[PDB]
Amino acid sequence: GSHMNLFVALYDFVASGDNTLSITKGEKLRVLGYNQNGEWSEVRSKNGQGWVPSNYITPVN
Repeated sequence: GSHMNLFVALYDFVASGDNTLSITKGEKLRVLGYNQNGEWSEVRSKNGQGWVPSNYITPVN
């Protein structure tokens, strides 16, 4: 991606395809970028790369 911000998962999200990424509350993330309306975020966690809903994550200060 482009930006260095740390993000963290606010809620558990379970994937439903091989392009979505399961995340658990409190998990550290990097945001690579966004989908066409910003409502999905492409992220990396320790467990891999894939898409998660944007409202399930938040930047950390």
